[PDB]
Formats: sequence, structure tokens, C-alpha cells
Amino acid sequence: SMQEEDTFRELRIFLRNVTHRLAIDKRFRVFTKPVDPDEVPDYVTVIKQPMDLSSVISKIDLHKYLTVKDYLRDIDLICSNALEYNPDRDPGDRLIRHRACALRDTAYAIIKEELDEDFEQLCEEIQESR
Ligand SMILES: Cc1cc2ccccc2[nH]c1=O
Repeated sequence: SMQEEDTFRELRIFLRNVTHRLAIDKRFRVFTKPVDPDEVPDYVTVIKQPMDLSSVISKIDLHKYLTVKDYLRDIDLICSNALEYNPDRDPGDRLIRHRACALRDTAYAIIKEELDEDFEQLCEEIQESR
């Protein structure tokens, strides 16, 4: 229905706003664009499902997220990819892991404060009906 289309539109607006706030944070610059194959040639072979905040924005716009739960799976993917690809004890790896965890925690904290649980429940029930 039109009311359900309005619901998903509000969802997309909410998700774009959260994603923009993550993307403008200096700590998360490394997660804003896909990894350059020339800079890191073995990334595509190690990480089977690359994800980044520009890709998340594209997915929002392609109507790929019908719930905030599905959005958070891609945020979690950004984080887990970073922890997997940069597992070493050296400062470079520890910095990126710390930032990855901060991205995840920040996304979840914004959602905890600003997502109405009944709005999410409506989205899930529309999704489940389709
Ligand atoms: C996302 C990402 C980027 C990167 C760039 C250079 C070296 C290592 C890297 N690891 C990453 O996880």
C-alpha cells in the first residue's frame, strides 16, 4: 500500500542520515569507500563480501533494506571484515580494529537512541508479509 511505501521511505531517510553521520566522522574514513585493488590487491581474495559506507548508501537508494536489522547486518559486516583482514598485534591493525568496533558501537548507539521500536516492528511485519 501507499502507507507501507511511506514507511519504507521514512526508513531510507533515517538510514541515510545515520550513514552520513558515520561517514563524516574522521575515525571512519577508511570505511567510507571500497578498498582500492591497486593499493590492496589481496583484499578481494581474502574478504568474500566487501562492504563500506558508500556501498551502504547505494543499497539504501536501491531499496535493499526493508528493516534496520538488515542495515545493521551490513554495518556488522564492515566491522567483521576489518577484524578479519587486520588481525595482527601491530599498531596499524589495532587502530583499524578499534575504529571498526567504534563504527559498529556508534551505529548501534545512534539506533538505540533514535529508532522507535514500533517503527522497526512495523517494517519487519511489512517485510514478513511480502
Ligand atoms: C578497509 C581496509 C583498508 C585498508 C587499506 C590499506 C591497508 C589495509 C586496509 N585494511 C582494511 O581493512
